[PDB]
Amino acid sequence: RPILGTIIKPKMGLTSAEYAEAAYDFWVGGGDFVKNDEPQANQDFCPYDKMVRNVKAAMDKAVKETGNKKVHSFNVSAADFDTMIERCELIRNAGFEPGSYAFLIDGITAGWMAVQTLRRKYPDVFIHFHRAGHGSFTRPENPIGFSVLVLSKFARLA
Amino acid sequence: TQLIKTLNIHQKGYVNFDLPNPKNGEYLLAVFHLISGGKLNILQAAAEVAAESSTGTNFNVNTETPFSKEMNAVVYQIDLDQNLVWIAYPWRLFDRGGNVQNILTYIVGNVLGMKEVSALKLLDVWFPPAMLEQYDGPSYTLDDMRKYLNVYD
Amino acid sequence: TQLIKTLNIHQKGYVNFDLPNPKNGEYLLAVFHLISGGKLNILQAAAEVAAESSTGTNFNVNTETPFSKEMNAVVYQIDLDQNLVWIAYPWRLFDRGGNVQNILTYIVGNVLGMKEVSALKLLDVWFPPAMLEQYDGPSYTLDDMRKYLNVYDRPILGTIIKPKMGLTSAEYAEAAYDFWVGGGDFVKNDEPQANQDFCPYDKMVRNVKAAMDKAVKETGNKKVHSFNVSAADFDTMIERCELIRNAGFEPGSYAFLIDGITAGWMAVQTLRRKYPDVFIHFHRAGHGSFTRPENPIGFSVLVLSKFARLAGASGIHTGHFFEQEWSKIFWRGVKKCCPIISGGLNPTLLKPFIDVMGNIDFITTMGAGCHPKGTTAGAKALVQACEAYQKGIDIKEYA
Amino acid sequence: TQLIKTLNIHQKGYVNFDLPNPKNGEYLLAVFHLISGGKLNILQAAAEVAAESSTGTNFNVNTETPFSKEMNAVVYQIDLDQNLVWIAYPWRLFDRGGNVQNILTYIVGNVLGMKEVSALKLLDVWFPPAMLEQYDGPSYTLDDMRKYLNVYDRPILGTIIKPKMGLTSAEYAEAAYDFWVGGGDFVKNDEPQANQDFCPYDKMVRNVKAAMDKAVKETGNKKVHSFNVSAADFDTMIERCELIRNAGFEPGSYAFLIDGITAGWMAVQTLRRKYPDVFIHFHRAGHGSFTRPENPIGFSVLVLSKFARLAGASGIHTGHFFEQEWSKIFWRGVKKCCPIISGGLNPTLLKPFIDVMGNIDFITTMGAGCHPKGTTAGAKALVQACEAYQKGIDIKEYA
Ligand SMILES: [Mg+2]
Ligand SMILES: [Mg+2]
Ligand SMILES: [Mg+2]
Repeated sequence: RPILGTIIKPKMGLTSAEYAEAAYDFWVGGGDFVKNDEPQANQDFCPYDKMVRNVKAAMDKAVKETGNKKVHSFNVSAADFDTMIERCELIRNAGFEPGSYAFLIDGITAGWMAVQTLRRKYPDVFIHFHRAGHGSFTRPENPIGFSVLVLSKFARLA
Repeated sequence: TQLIKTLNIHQKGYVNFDLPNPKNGEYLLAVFHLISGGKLNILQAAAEVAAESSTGTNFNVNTETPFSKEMNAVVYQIDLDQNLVWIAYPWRLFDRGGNVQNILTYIVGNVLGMKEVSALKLLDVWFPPAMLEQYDGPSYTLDDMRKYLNVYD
Repeated sequence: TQLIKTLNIHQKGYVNFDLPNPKNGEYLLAVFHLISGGKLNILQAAAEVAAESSTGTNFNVNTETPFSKEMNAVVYQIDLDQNLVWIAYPWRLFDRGGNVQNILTYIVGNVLGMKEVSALKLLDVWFPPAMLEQYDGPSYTLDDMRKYLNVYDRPILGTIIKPKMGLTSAEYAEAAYDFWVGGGDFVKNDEPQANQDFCPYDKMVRNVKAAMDKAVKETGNKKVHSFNVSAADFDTMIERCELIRNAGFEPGSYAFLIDGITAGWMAVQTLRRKYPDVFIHFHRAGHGSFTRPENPIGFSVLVLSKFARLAGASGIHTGHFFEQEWSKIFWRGVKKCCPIISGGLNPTLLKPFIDVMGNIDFITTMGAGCHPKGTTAGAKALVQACEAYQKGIDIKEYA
Repeated sequence: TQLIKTLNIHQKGYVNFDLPNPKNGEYLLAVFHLISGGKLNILQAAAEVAAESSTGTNFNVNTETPFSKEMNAVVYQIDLDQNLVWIAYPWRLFDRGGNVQNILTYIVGNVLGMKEVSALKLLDVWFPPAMLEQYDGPSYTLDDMRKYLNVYDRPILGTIIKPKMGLTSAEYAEAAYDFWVGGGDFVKNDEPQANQDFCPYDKMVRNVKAAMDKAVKETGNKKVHSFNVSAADFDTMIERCELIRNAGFEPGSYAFLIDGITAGWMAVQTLRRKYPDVFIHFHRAGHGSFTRPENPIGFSVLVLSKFARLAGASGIHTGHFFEQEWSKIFWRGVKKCCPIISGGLNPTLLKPFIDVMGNIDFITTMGAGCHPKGTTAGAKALVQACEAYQKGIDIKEYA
């Protein structure tokens, strides 16, 4: 079967505990995959470290109530590469079991360099390429750009 | 007025033409050239763009909180003749530590891929000083290069 | 309405009775008992309090910005008959990193010294979940100490050692052993008990360790001692903490006592963050100035307990206006802060007190309750009363 | 006499009107305003206060020792008409290592919460030289700041920035520069001004450094900024301190502000001992509960200032019963704690205030005094008034 995933609604404005509770609600219902919103980061009302800890607790609880393992996709897109590495290491040292966490990256806005840095620094982690911003290149209304197929091929290459 | 009546409640949560002061310092101001992508009016598509670019609550969800409503981007000005939409983004939405790509992800991210708009061009943004505090800005300038080169005029 | 017309424009900037949702999550809510200090009405003094406790713009200044107006604390509800003022504090005002003393500096700081109020008592506060996200809360709870002690179905039985001070390390440890072997689970240092010359701190720690070990051997039950770690500076507090750890007690057998008022909230937060696995015993010696009903200026015991829980205290001594839920939702919430009862609780009064509280989740450090049959006999009587209450048998029948 | 006959033996152990020499050097002397809380006379309540603040032996306990009796605090003088009680505390009771919070825990701790007193105000204390030995006192003084500023013969000119909060780091730094360039020497962070999200602490420090450098260049005179280093815990406070040091300001240009009441006395002592070369600015936000005259329970402003001096504060905000000399003799003595004046001191009122104080050794942070000709113009007028006072010329003549 396809891997069943969800986004948390509202996208933003939820606290770490509220977001973790929604993730647990989806997970305990049988869903396998929960992703951070593509701009979900160290916001002041949902701090990144608190969000990671609360998501870890919610995933643990969902795993116990289900027996099935669960996967959360953390947005590691940051201002700079140091903050991205810090957030990646914080996810690692939470500490989730390997395979339970995926690194989400905004490949367009954060850039292909961040995608390649994630790929080479964390080959054992699922590199979740979020393409927020691709519309300028890929939208059919835009005569200038490149196709979604080109973007997918270069994401695979990266 | 009538365009407001065309909105549903979730869309109404992202439109406030009576915003007291868009330049109060809490909002990144953004003006878009917006044309809706069929069957939607300009205000409905504007509300969809504001939702997708701030908090994405365009449907009834039991996880909605009043604080998440406080984080909503707001359409506060529209220009029907020029197809212009002004949206106020509470810059508390943006990642701390001066993350610019996060702002770009918010305001020119998934909104560009929405079928709700046939055209969506971010024409200008206005940064309040309180938001500008969070970001570095340039530290080396053309004046520094001029001083190194001893080139002026 | 008329009181609004009385205000000047700068005062008007701190009053908004049409605040759409005070519980929208952007505001810490605070209710004050306010009586103005002459020539001002209640709303004028309320606006002055809101200004002094948020941004202090009560005069025309060319440096005022619209964002600073956004950070204004707002009087949104008043009660003329009861002299009550509700003020909404945008919790963006407060220092980041879970700083509790910063909130106290804002809302019960310079406002207490203002001549504009003859009375100013912070009765209650309300924390939105978004703000509660910023603060640690307790990490070690009474449930953790119950798990260590293997004690349930009865309140944790504690004691103070009499005399409070002037005993040697061996004498104090002997009294602690007497209470422990009598069946008591909890012994606390006196709130000023520290490295005194006649009762050196290291000797007291070692002697308490030996007494606890022998009491555990004689009883089989684990025992808990609460050490006062309040010191001159942070280094001495951390040194005394590490000395307790490296004595070395078994984890769970020692609690860190801190004089949260005199030693300060910073020490409480430092203990919470450096030792999350240790019970943080919040002693409130000195709170009387803030909390005593005879003092019109201060804050209530409820406010102090709420802020102690926010700072991360595992338990606070105990001896309204907001429907406060300590989540964190509109990881799920904030852990409990255990009530600690002090003063003259003999087994005769144990059952009515448990009836009064309505639960068993509290520590009860007896004072003058039983301090000629021996302290061990009194502790045994207390344990027997607790077991009688658990069994549902009456005290007289159980006697 | 008759009140002595009213006492029981345990209460008698805390009363000695025949104390030979209260100033013999063994006792901290404390005078309280005491009113008993019903059914007790002044002497029984005084004995209860002395017991609860020294050794807590008001009942028959088999653990009582003669040495703990030697450690009893003693009521040695009473004033029936004025409801005054003098208590001598053997200062061996106090934690070693210069622990000030321990003394406060003893004498203004649990006694404030006692039901035995309806009013209990610590009016004054007296420190013997032998006790004064144990405590640091200030190490950086207003004279050190005068030497750095090359300012003498006039009070140090200070300001608070209005609005208190809600300004950006650049806006706050610009206001500080506006005051500094106008001749003002001293600018202080607001007492809750910290790492707020809209005014980050590091950015505020850097912008203040730039503004101070610009003001020094434009004036030639050195300038001082007081940074609020009150934080959540030890590590954040010392991190902010080190950030100020490594900005890097020239030594003497920065003072550390600490909210001594809310942040606590251990924070003040830690700042004193970790940064003896830095002016320790003691902000007393929250003191109103202890010190307000409307509050019958607490301690006076004089007691707070004396204990701030003992803890090592360079200066404390300001706005009897003992002949207290701050030596250290019956290195010679304890360094001075500078008074810090706050609130509306325009040049018109400057001369009478200097007459009232009797000396020019104080910082005066103006509030609503001058905050449309400009902050720089107001600071220049204040400096001109100071120079007129130094020259002896009248203000009207100098204008
Ligand atoms: Mg999304
Ligand atoms: Mg006690
Ligand atoms: Mg202030």
